[PDB]
Amino acid sequence: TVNLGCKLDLKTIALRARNAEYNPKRFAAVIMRIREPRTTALIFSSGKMVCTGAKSEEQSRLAARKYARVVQKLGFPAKFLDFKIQNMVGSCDVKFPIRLEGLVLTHQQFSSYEPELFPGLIYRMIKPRIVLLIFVSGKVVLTGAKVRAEIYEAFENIYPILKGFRK
DNA sequence: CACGTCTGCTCGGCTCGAGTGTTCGATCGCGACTGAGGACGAACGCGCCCCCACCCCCTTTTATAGGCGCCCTTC
Repeated sequence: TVNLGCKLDLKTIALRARNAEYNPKRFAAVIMRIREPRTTALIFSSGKMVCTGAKSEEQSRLAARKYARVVQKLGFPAKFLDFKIQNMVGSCDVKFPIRLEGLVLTHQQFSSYEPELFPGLIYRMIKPRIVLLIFVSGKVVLTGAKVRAEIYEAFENIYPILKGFRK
């Protein structure tokens, strides 16, 4: 997220902008999307904006600055204030099938495998407090992170266990 | 002025109305044994409306995947 520091007129924005859309009857924020690092932003009337989609923190800082740029170019007193990363998402694969019934058995306290509902196992780490999604093919997705190290650490913890249930 | 007669006032007798109290239909309240031989559950219960306080839901991005609805195509 980032705060622009001033109030704006989203309808004018919607009118001016070329890569945006606005619908008060649907949602309050105006939606913008740029090809740079290919991203999307949520701009509030309050002066707050949210930026998602970047594949690195520098490019997200880059994209947000680019958004602040087009807002300036509209004639508005944009300010790059209070920039902060709120979440990071990662994934990887291990290339082998795995034992999930066992994993949920041996980690009952954390796991919440629901094969009926969502196909993969939901694992809630409490180290760098991270949420993982593990699938039978071996693919793994991670979220809840604030820095890359938490992903490597959370994965560094889970990888031996997973190899240990290899089929 | 004196005596007799007519008219008006007072004492007494009578009528009427209010007051006090009896009779009688009507309503209401209370009581009615012994013991067999057990047999196990049934559920809620002015409601609605206003105020208000707090927490949920809508959107977007992405890899990941079993599930599934729509529709095009073929039999």
